[PDB]
Amino acid sequence: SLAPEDGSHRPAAEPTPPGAQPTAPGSLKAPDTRNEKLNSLEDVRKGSENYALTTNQGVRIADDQNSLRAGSRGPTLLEDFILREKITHFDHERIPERIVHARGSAAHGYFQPYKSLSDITKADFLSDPNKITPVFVRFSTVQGGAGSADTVRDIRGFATKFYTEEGIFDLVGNNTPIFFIQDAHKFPDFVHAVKPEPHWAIPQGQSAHDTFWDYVSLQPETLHNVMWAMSDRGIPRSYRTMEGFGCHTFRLINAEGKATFVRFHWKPLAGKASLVWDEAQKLTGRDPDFHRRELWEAIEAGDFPEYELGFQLIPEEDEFKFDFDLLDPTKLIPEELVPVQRVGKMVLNRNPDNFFAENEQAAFHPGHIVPGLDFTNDPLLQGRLFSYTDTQISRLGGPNFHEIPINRPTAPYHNFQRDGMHRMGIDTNPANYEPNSINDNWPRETPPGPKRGGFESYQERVEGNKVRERSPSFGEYYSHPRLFWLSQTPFEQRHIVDGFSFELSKVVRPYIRERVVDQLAHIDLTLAQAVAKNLGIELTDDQLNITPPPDVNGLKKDPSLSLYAIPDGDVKGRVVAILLNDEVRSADLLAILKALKAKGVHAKLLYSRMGEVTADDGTVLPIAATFAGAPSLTVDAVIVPAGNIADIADNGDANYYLMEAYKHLKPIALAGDARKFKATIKIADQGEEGIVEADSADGSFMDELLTLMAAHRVWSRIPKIDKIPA
Amino acid sequence: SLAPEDGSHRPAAEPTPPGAQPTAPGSLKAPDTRNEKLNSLEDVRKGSENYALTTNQGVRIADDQNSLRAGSRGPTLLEDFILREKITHFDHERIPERIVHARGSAAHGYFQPYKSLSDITKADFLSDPNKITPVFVRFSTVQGGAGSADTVRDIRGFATKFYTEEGIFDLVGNNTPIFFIQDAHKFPDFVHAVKPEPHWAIPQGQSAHDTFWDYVSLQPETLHNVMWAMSDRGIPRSYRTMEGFGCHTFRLINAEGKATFVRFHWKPLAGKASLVWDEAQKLTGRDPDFHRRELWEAIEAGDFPEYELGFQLIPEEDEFKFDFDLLDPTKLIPEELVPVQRVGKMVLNRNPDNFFAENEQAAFHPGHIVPGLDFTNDPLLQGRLFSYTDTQISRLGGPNFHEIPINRPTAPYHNFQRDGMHRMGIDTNPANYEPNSINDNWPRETPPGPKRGGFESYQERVEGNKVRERSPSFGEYYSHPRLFWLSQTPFEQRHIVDGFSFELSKVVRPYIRERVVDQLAHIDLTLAQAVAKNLGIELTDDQLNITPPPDVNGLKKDPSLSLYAIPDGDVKGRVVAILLNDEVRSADLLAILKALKAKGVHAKLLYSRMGEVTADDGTVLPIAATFAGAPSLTVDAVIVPAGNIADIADNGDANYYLMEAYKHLKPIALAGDARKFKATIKIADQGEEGIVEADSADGSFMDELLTLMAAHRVWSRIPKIDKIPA
Ligand code: HDE
Ligand code: HDD
Ligand SMILES: [S]
Ligand SMILES: [S]
Repeated sequence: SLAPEDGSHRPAAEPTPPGAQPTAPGSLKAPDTRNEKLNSLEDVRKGSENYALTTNQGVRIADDQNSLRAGSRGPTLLEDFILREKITHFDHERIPERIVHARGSAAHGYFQPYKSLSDITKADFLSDPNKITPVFVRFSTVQGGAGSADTVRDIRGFATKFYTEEGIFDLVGNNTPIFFIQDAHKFPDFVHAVKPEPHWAIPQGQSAHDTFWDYVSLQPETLHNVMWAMSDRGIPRSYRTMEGFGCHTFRLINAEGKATFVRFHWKPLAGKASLVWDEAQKLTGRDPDFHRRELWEAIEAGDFPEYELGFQLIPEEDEFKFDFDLLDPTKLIPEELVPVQRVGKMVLNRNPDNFFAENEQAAFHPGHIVPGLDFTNDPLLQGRLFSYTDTQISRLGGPNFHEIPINRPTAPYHNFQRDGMHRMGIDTNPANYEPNSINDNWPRETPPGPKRGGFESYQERVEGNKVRERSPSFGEYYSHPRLFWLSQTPFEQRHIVDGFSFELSKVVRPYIRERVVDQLAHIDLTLAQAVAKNLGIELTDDQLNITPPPDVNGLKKDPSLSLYAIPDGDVKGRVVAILLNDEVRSADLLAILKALKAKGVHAKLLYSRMGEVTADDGTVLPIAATFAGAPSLTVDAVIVPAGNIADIADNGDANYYLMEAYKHLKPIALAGDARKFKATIKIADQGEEGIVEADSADGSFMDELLTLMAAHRVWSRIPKIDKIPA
Repeated sequence: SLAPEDGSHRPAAEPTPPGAQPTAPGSLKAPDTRNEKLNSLEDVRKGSENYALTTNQGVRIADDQNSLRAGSRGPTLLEDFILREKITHFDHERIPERIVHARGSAAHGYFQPYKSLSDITKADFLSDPNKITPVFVRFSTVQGGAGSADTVRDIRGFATKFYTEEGIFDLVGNNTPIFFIQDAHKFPDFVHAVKPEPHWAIPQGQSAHDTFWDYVSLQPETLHNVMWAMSDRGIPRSYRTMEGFGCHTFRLINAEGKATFVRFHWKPLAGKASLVWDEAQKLTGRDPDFHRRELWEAIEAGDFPEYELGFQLIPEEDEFKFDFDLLDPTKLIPEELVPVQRVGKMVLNRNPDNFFAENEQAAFHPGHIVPGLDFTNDPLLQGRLFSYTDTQISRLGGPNFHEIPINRPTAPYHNFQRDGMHRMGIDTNPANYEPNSINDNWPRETPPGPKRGGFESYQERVEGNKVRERSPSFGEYYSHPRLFWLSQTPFEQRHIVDGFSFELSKVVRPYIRERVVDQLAHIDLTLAQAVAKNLGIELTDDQLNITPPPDVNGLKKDPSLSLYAIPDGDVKGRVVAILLNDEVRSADLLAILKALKAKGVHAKLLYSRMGEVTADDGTVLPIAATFAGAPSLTVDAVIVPAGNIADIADNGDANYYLMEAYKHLKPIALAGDARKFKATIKIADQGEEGIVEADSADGSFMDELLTLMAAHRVWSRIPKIDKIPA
């Protein structure tokens, strides 16, 4: 017995806030959280307590600390099969990572529609508000490896596996509504351009390098999704606080056979929120697992990630009524033109047990649709349909990847396919072909119908010659970039300018920088000039006179394109650093902690060492982490209570904590003599917006602080930080 | 879509300083640099200029921008074989990464011995000072994935493939002289404990988590290599500035059959140098590719990484003469007891062409020895011999991995092995077995002998029973940790204390921290007290009374264990940041660059935007990067020349740049009015050791700066950095 006698090795099986307990496998942390999929995995879950240590063949091991050798200092013997089985399994642990979205964090949960959508789709999962569909969702970056950092600037993946009663449906989306390229044939060119360059395999998790911006400069179709990636969209605060999109027009098909064009949306019920660049980049160093960690701990805390599924619906007759092509995945559909209809709610409420088995091996693919859904001729979507089945053959070792437990349907599956590597199912059918008489032709085809029918494609009219040709309707590249630009707040525009500037600064060949600046001048002159000024480049008279592209169907902005123009803040699940001193005013801390708790805001108590400190009244205060151990990057706001401030007034890390939080536009609250830190961050005596200060933490001090957190960051501070040495 | 007329897309094929040109594949950068191995790869190097784009089948492609579809807005057709090949190759690009050392950076070079070693070994590559052996070296971290960051705290790998005339020899070593564990059977337990924890796959690139410290607290044999990891050895400045070691006792065998025990060493000719932790950690976010990049740019610049191979030699009769067991890989052999004998020099002078094909697919394995070398019964080495061949079967796809070009011997290979996946060699031999008469028994066995003989194992006597039992002589765990601790300088010791304190503070279960502090009390009470204090732990009376372990054969310390105790600085290849203003004093910059050039020290010119600035005399100065884009983390020292200092005096980034450099102990030099920045880092008028200052940058000023750089960091400044908020 190596566990501590007090049982402190084992986390409580109850919701607990981030940092309060060690983290654990989902089925141990929350054994009573269940759904049909999670229950169906029971046949393969393997425990441990009270069991003997064995080989994989079931043979009990006596000494798992030594190899068999001739003499205790002699050579290891080949007959040591215990050693070789153990080292063999280790030697073969790794499987190929995903070609893109290799870095990803996943969780189990459930989806339910608000009402039956039978008038527009026969999809069973959307037929009944009392129908609950288990889901497994993986969120991801795009460029970096499985061991790359979370808070890079990149697009994010948002993939949802719906285990429906009529088959698996995978909605394989991203956190922006468009993609960089129009035709799947170019996907290896684009991906190779953004990925580490092939001579030296640099840079990881970054588009800030020559080949990416070379490609963009030569391929103006890319500029729309580039605008999104250069915006704070590219650096989300949390997977809980980004939007999701299904990227293409698909179709819904109802029982009567009518097709409706649809684009899919996920609205984050925790609101939209992003980091700022210096913070996100520094955070890849201080905690490269910050989003994986945050997702896991939100679920352990009961702050379940929730998202509302929404559809933009376009009648077949209106296919051609927009300035842009509905099939062009570089174009978005503005919500001012086509609103998002709410459809239902997804809640992610349990972590996996084993990350490799459930996360790394999960396979999502947008061809996995069900009756009630269908594709369109979007030529990026079209090529995706080939890729996501093909790539599993090496990634997951063969064509039986649907038998890997996470991937299995909960719906019945029966057919005449046989064999392949790793075959698990033992087929008893006398027949392995159809038509057959020897098993009365079972399993049998099923006519399409209103429910439980076989899949039949919508009979879309095709007409044209066999051509490798881009549609002329796809040949417009600047108006959507411009619509996005004009829809952002002035601070968001500034962050976009700074994103392009920083990235182009890492492009070693200056002519590539110049060429990208020329493209910017085709989108918006102000944008182009500000990026130019940062790069020491002067626009030509010609560039200064490029006429801007047309409005999009008469729109000069659409505020739904902004993260922040329409407030949607939610403080629950956010976190506040509390900077302790060795004699804290206990009445301040009582008022602070209870106000945070009442709003579901977490706290972490920090100090200059671990262990404990004692408050003015003798309360013992446990310390979560040191100032350097848990940097302001990791929190949403900072509170300093009154007390013996002289203890930390000259601590460089304490001061730097405030300067860093200040620079990144985070709310900061100072009570009593903690106001002496005003000098550190240069705050006027009479105060400033975004700094909460009072004689004590009572009265309106916590409300004012929470009000600031609800608006996420203090954008008004931007001109003040410019000159801060931090 | 083409190259600029001015040819600026293409790097000069001549040595150039870091940042002066885009980096490039080795064979294009340095086409005249050759060795026998580099030439033998010419069969598979593929160019590109003037060639038509084709499928893999050699069919020319007319339109690589589009999928074949029925109409230009129609569905993609299954007959588009050009799309499917392209997409299929892309879908299957990734192979499994290495179970450990997945993150690594490699280059080509050559080795030659200083003198014939035929008195001690018949190994052909050590037989003649004029026989040059091509090498391919890969440097690595251990825990993180192939997309994890370089400047983590971790052991580093240092693996060298020697392409000798008598076969491949791989010396597969690390940058510390021991390992954490004694028996290979435990390798998967230790590696699982240090790797990201299985439920949530956190943390990447870090031992700072509960399972690693749990295993260490329970397995005191690990404490020696833990001490090394917690010291600054865990965070090297560069692969060029760390030591390498072979980890085990091997044997040299001479022509007469005499066995000598040997331990291998690599001495960095650029000297020993490491980062400090705050710098290392922050640099994983600012440039997760820093070591990869620095290695590549050093080779492009002509600062070729050079290492001296060295042997510790122990005669056979001396096997039992120390107070530790020679075969125990948790024990080092102190150089005070057994000196390193210099054996020869290795020079890395060319980068690869394609990182995947040459670096990622390279296979190194310490069982790849040649006649003149042999093994010992080290029980860690014994089990490694199984693993490095086994793991290739999944990683490199089968038993023909030696036919992957980078892995091929330059020596002849012929044998009776046939088939396997992706078999390249087409054997014409009528026989595939021996003995055979049908091919007169060729290829034939070769008796052993002085040179060009067949491999025969040294006939070591084996006497003992078949046991799984650790040798009693291995059961001592504290004396080597202690010898290491006592050999460090006071600042090195502080950094070790801080490493343990930082790491344990991230262990969530407090009993684990306590158990580790109890282990530390068995090594040294001062160390144990200093860590305890940071964790808020008080040692018990019993802990205070633990008898320190014995000296190691009479040694109180061995200065060769310290990175810094004996000066060995080499500034060539180091880099300085020069912070520009909009009217640089050209006379200062002239003297600065001239002095740096004389010692082979590089410069990067930084400013608040990109583009150019013009000096006082009209000289146009291109800007390498902004203050934010290339932070003081990435350089060895900072110089601020005179001129229009008002331009940058109030720039927050310029000020921070000096605060960060100062905090990280780097030399700083300030000329003329740049002395105004003294106020940001609180230097008194009198000056301070480590800050160079004068009216202008002259002979004296640059000599002083260069002397400081030869000492790497300004350790005396440590007392003054607590206070700086940076
Ligand atoms: C709409 C959201 C989106 C878009 C437009 C694309 N990806 Fe994705 N992708 C693969 C291929 C592929 C192609 C051929 C295209 C356009 C032609 C896209 N992508 C764009 C893949 C290589 O087959 C992929 C890698 C492993 C795998 O199973 O499939 C793949 C991954 C991927 C994910 C991750 C799913 C997961 O396992 O977590 C996501 C969210 C996307 N793509 C979205 C996506
Ligand atoms: C019995 C298991 C085992 C043990 C005990 C060790 N190794 Fe190992 N090592 C492996 C099993 C392994 C491996 C699993 O076989 C790897 C990764 C896959 C590879 O080809 O080999 C590897 C890779 C690997 C590499 C990377 C080579 C490259 O660049 O490709 C290095 C430098 C080392 N090891 C160094 C060491 C040192 C200094 C050890 C202490 C003596 C050591 N290994 C013990
Ligand atoms: S998309
Ligand atoms: S080792």
